[PDB]
Amino acid sequence: AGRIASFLKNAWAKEPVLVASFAIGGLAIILPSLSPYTNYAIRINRATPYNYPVPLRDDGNMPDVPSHPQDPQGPSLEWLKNL
Amino acid sequence: PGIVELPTLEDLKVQEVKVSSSVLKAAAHHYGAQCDKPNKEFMLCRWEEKDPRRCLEEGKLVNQCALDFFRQIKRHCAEPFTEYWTCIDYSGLQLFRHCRKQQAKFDECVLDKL
Amino acid sequence: MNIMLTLLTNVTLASLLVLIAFWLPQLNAYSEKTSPYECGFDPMGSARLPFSMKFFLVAITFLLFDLEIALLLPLPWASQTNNLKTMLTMALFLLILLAASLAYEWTQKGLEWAE
Amino acid sequence: MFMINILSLIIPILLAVAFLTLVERKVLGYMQLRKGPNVVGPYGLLQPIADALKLFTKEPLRPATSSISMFIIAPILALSLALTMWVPLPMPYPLINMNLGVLFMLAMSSLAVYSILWSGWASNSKYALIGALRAVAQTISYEVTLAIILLSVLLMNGSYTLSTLITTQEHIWMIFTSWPLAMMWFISTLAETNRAPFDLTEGESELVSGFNVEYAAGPFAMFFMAEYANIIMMNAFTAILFLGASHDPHTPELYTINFVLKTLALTITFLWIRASYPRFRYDQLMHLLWKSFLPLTLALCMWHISLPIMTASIPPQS
Amino acid sequence: PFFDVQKRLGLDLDRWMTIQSAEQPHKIPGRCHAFEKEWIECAHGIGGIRAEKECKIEFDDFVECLLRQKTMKRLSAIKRQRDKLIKEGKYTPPPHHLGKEDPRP
Amino acid sequence: MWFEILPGIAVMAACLFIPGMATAHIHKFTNGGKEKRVAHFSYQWNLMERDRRISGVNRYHVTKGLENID
Amino acid sequence: MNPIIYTTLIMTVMSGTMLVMISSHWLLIWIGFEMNLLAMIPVLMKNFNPRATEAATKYFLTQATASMMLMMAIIINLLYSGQWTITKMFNPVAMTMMTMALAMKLGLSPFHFWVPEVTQGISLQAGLLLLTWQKLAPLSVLCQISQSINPNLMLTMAMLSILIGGWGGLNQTQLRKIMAYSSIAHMGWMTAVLPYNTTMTILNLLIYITMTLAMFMLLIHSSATTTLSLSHTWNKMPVITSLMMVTLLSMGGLPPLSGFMPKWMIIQEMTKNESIIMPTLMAMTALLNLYFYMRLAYSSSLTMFPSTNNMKMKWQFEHTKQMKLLPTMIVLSTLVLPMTPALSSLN
Amino acid sequence: MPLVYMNIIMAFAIALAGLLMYRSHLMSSLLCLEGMMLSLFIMSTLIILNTHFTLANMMPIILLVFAACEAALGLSLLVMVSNTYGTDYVQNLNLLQC
Amino acid sequence: MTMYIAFILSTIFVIGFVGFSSKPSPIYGGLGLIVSGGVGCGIVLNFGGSFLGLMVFLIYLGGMLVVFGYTTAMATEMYPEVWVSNKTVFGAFVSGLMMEFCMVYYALKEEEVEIIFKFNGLGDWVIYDTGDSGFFSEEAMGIAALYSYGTWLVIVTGWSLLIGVVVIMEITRGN
Ligand SMILES: CCCCCCCCCCCCCCCCCC(=O)OC[C@H](COP(=O)([O-])OCC(O)COP(=O)([O-])OC[C@@H](COC(=O)CCCCCCCCCCCCCCCCC)OC(=O)CCCCCCCCCCCCCCCCC)OC(=O)CCCCCCCCCCCCCCCCC
Ligand SMILES: CCCCCCCCCCCCCCCCC[C@@H](O)O[C@H](CO[C@H](O)CCCCCCCCCCCCCCC)COP(=O)(O)OCC[N+](C)(C)C
Ligand SMILES: CCCCCCCCCCCCCCCCC[C@@H](O)O[C@H](CO[C@H](O)CCCCCCCCCCCCCCC)COP(=O)(O)OCC[N+](C)(C)C
Ligand SMILES: CCCCCCCC/C=C\CCCCCCCC(=O)O[C@H](COC(=O)CCCCCCC/C=C/CCCCCCCC)COP(=O)(O)OCCN
Repeated sequence: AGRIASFLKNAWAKEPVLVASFAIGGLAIILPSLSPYTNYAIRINRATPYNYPVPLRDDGNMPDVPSHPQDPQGPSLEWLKNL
Repeated sequence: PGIVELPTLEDLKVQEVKVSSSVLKAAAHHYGAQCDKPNKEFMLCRWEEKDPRRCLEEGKLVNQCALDFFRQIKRHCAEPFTEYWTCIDYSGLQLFRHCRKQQAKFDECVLDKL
Repeated sequence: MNIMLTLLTNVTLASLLVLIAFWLPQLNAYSEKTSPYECGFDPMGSARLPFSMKFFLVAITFLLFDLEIALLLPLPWASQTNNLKTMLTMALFLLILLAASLAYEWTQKGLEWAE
Repeated sequence: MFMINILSLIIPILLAVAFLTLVERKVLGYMQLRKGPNVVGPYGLLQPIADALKLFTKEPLRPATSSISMFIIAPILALSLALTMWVPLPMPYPLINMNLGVLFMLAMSSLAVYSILWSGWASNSKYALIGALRAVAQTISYEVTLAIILLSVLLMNGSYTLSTLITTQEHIWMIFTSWPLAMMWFISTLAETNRAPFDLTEGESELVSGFNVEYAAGPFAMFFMAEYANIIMMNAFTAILFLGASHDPHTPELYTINFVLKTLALTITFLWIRASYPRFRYDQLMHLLWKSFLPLTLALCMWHISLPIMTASIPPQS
Repeated sequence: PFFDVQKRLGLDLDRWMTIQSAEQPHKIPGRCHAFEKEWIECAHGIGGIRAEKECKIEFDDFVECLLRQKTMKRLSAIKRQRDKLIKEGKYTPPPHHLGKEDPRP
Repeated sequence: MWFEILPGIAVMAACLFIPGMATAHIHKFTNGGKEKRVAHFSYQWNLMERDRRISGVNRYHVTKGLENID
Repeated sequence: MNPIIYTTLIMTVMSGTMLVMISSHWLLIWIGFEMNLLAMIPVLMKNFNPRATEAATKYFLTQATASMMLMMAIIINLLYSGQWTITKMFNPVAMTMMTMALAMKLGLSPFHFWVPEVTQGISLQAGLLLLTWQKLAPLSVLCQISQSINPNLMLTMAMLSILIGGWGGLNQTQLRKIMAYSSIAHMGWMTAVLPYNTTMTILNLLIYITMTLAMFMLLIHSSATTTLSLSHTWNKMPVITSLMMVTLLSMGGLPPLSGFMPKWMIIQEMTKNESIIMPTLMAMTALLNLYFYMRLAYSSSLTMFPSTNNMKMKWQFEHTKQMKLLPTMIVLSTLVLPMTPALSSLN
Repeated sequence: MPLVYMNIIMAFAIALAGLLMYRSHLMSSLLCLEGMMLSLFIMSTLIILNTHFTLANMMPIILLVFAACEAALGLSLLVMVSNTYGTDYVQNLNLLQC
Repeated sequence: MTMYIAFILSTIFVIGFVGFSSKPSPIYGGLGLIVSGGVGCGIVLNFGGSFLGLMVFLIYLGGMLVVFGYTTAMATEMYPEVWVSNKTVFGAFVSGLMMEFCMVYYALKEEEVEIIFKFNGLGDWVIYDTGDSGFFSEEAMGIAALYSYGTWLVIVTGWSLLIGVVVIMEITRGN
């Protein structure tokens, strides 16, 4: 409570570069785990279609699978355009 | 260990789709929307049989459906489409981003024509 | 193929410049003129004698630190993976150990040149 | 027709280097309350031509104690590499389009030091050796920090392709995103180009001529041309990296003019710095790069890795 | 000797990288994915001694895919005969093997 | 001055203009004037080679529109 | 060197060995060898004394050469089969290269020259680690690839190691070189039975390790590195010399001692495979090891050498730091033959 | 095997031979160690690229990393030896015999 | 056989190896290894490995700079040796060149078996893939998968590098 304050004052007076680098590194470590957008990035990386979506053989009991790209079934990217 | 079976040159004959890459990219979205059923049938065949010799007839229907699609575009509004792919062709990366006005003109033609 | 032509062109131009520099002017080379330069007086020893390195430990350390940029250079492509939580943990782990290496060398007086 | 392009890149670069020398003398002179070259041609416009014609008609000297093959190879390597570094630069279109153009510049700049090393060693004189060893120390000082800075900056680009940098900065200059990285990058470019206050290898007051002390006439002229072409090239790279001009695909000359103006501004800043500061000590340069730039660069690298994931700002390319 | 802690703990420290048919990024396949998959499946669980003799067909096909020695031998035997037939002059290769072809999309 | 420095800067600027403008003009001239195609990945190269094959004249730049569909 | 730094270097050496021991991928085995060598070099130089620098340089050059040949064999095997798993080594040229690399790492003849020099140049604690822990990783690799191992090459190197260790030990007055030549002979015994039975290889390794630990700890207890220095120990600690004599007799392989169990177990195995000449030559050659053990026993325990006056002062002081595992190691290295059937627990 | 593979293998053999046949300078042998590493890197990269083994694309980089640790180790030793003799000649390393 | 580019590059690679394997002055030896590194980068580029070739070239440029600096201090040898300065060095260089040319000739027009297997030539272009797809570089994705698949590899590599710093600092301490 009082030792750390004096240490920080002395470090800022003598080695401001080290204080700045340690603060930036600590923020870089901590903040990603507290952010709501970190999930979104993953979702974006999951929405990028690098390879061909191979169609499935319709066995007759596949309701949630679309039959045409414009059919309402399947994943939606509406959350992405509004972002 | 055996002779490799090959199709004859005649079985490999088909009416070619002789449009260029920028022309294909200008019509790519509507083409994927309209000719989806034969395309998906051919891709399911291709990924299930693991052999190009077993899905020639589906590839022929893919070509035929693309010909019908392009036949409809030329018959209804070739002008608006031609201004769109020409603008797309100029870009070295063939970017959708640089031709949004031409794309709008083409989309609004095909919305009421077809 | 284009890059090979570019390299050949650049080297050919430089070599032609050297050849012109050595064949155009009038050369009057004599022993006093070609003697080594040390500010007007003849050199004492050889220039091929051992010349001490006082930063020898930084030079060895640079070898290891240079190999860590090779490990960090594919980071732009690694940000495109679905396992961003695993990826970010590994990227930060490599940079923390890199900084710890520097901290150990710094505190143990490894960055000071020998006297 | 590609040969015509190669020549149209090489010859104008050499002309710009020749006149860069005139510009440096005039800028330094006016900053020192004098005029600089203004007799040989109007406003000294013919002074570089006189300098070149004088240097290529004077006697080239091969030292008696020197190794000839390296002695002659080193200036050739210096000039050829200086000319080669220009081919992937997009202005706005590059002569050579590379997937990893940044890595290409990194590797060729690393190879360029061996010209100074081999020149100093093959001269077989004490001052040349001291200059070559100073080059060794200088590279050790700046290389790791420069690479990590480049990686941190290019985490916003999505690739190592130099033309993508134009698309990345379509709306804002990247210096508004990473000015702490830009400062260290600028200082590292000063160190990498052997420019004052970091010009240790030449060491004029201290080592008389440094690495090329035994060079005369044309070979010395080639070393000088290589150094100034490197000044221009590194400043053009910085201008592309941090101050991205807007590119109209139908009017690329606007981008070309904007980019050239920014490159000239940065080169003039180099000349401005040379007239303002005393020379560093080379161990002090090592300590500056390893005890100040390296920790901050590591921290900022972590920050620039985490920030796009934190804010969902990851760039497109694979 | 080998202490199989990966199998005991189900940890997978390095097994993801042992074969080329094991879950590549973006589902990019190896050049010989089918051959190695067939060879691995055929030899699974029968032991090393049995596999060497009973899965020799699959392994030979896999090695042929890997190094393509028989393919190069066959192509060389084809081109040597073609060279001999042209040198004395009774082959006359077709116009589509000389550059006069009409290419297809 | 000081404006007597400007002539040299103008000469240098004129010299530095030439490479970019020359590259752009040569790209237009050899690419049909519609910009040089960029192939960073094999899909773009495949598109270019298909263009060359269907162009009927072995040039990727020549573009075949909807006048090849009978 | 700082004690924490020493501890972490020892943990890195052990971690490299365990990485070799738990890996199924060849690249991880190579990495384990590299990590082992990297931390091994500073342990050999803990006391500066330029002979240690010489030993460290020789060890580094030998082990780096072996690592390069090992990597080349891995790459050849990968080229001829897209396989990274450690298995029967589909290519025979790769197998020969791998066997030679591992023989260089272990110090089998004729790659044996470095062992006496490095052992003499380092301290006794470093020698203990070098002659016990450093053998685990290469032998664990050889056990795995034993089925594809060419018997003619492996057995040639085994016979050469036994002969050369026996002949070299005869000429030595320095205790560390004696230990090195003993190590070479025991490595040859280990690798002779490897193509036939890896359980016998493991059993020989364990018995050799306990015997070597007992011998090195007894040499550390009495700070002796020469024969004449060891000849003073009867006049200061007779019990240590008595236990040293019994351990030397066991190392000789004389029944009913623990040393005999491996040879007895290897010869028998080789007779089940119709190998008769090979075990007979190996057993007859081991008599050289027995001879130069008996000579040391004569020097230290069975006769009394002259002493010095200052030794009287040493009578007033005790050994301060005690090795807790020394009694167990001595008993295990001598009185364990009646429990031979427990070797079935090693397979 | 194509001619390039045999050229790479011959490069490795020449480097190994260079390492084995010592001249005078220790540094000359460290250079042959580096050359052996370079030959292994090229060989494994060629094999990996040819068979399209995507995951294996990271192993040469790893192979490079431990190449530096081995070089930095060797140079470190070369310093100490030199500090003892003022020369990096391998003739001086003759204090220990067989 | 087409343009013989890959074969020429591999031959220059071998020639550079012969140059530094001759064991002449290290300054010269360093130059031969730099030539080999650049040419090996070219070989890897000719196969689709741009990143790997550039990385190895950069790494070896840095390492050879450190080696040059160390040579000027601890391997100087007042009359340094070039390949023609000594009968042993020239003999080794000529032996390497002759052995490489003999192997190439024996494997080129005929098809000999040297150690492992044989070769007929045919150019290295024969063994390619024909695969046609992709908006990415397969080599780049493989290298980038180190941070998602190669967690264990990253752990061991980072630990080894930290230990390498500690180890070099311990070795040169002296006392
Ligand atoms: C088939 C089944 C059977 C299998 C058999 C397996 C093989 C059997 C044994 C083989 C032969 C063993 C030979 C051992 C040689 C050791 C050399 C030695 O220590 O010197 C001799 C030493 C000489 O003493 P001295 O000269 O009088 O003392 C003066 C000092 O040296 C003066 O030095 P100072 O002043 O610097 O003193 C510092 C001192 C004082 O200590 C301290 O002050 C402590 C300070 C704490 C610092 C903490 C630092 C933490 C940060 C470092 C982190 C490193 C991480 C590394 C991992 C990275 C991973 C990527 O520290 C030491 O003396 C040495 C410390 C030893 C540390 C051990 C580290 C273990 C690492 C384990 C690695 C494996 C992990 C898993 C890996 C998985 C794969 C990745 O005395 C002995 O050791 C006598 C021999 C002892 C042998 C033991 C008998 C064998 C084992 C029997 C127990 C049961 C074994 C079976 C277990 C079964 C599984 C449950
Ligand atoms: C900008 C970059 C590109 C430039 C484009 C042009 C390239 C220019 C070429 C570069 C060389 C420049 C040299 C210019 C001066 C000529 C030097 C030399 O070539 O001439 C003489 C060559 O003559 C020799 O004595 C040999 C002559 C004959 C012996 C062999 C030649 C066989 C050719 C047959 C000729 C007969 C008629 C041929 C008709 C086609 C050598 O005389 P030397 O004194 O040492 O050198 C010093 C020159 N000085 C006097 C001017 C200072
Ligand atoms: C049982 C041992 C515990 C005590 C002994 C410690 C000795 C071991 C050292 C550390 C052990 C960690 C190794 C565990 C293997 C990692 C792989 C596994 O755990 O999953 C990874 C989990 O990794 C996570 O990042 C957490 C583990 C990372 C730990 C941080 C490093 C700390 C290590 C410190 C000790 C090492 C030596 C000292 C260095 C300081 C990634 O999995 P994931 O990506 O989901 O899916 C991959 C499959 N895909 C690609 C097909 C989708
Ligand atoms: C949580 C994340 C941690 C990792 C992220 C950081 C990334 C990289 C940053 C560190 C890189 C390596 C640092 C090396 C440490 C140097 C140690 C050292 O030697 O320090 C002394 C000096 O002593 C110091 O260490 C300086 C002060 C102590 C460290 C700096 C501050 C520590 C943390 C401060 C910031 C904490 C967060 C900010 C709080 C904000 C206030 C509310 C060096 O000075 P000399 O060379 O001896 O000077 C001689 C000439 N006169």
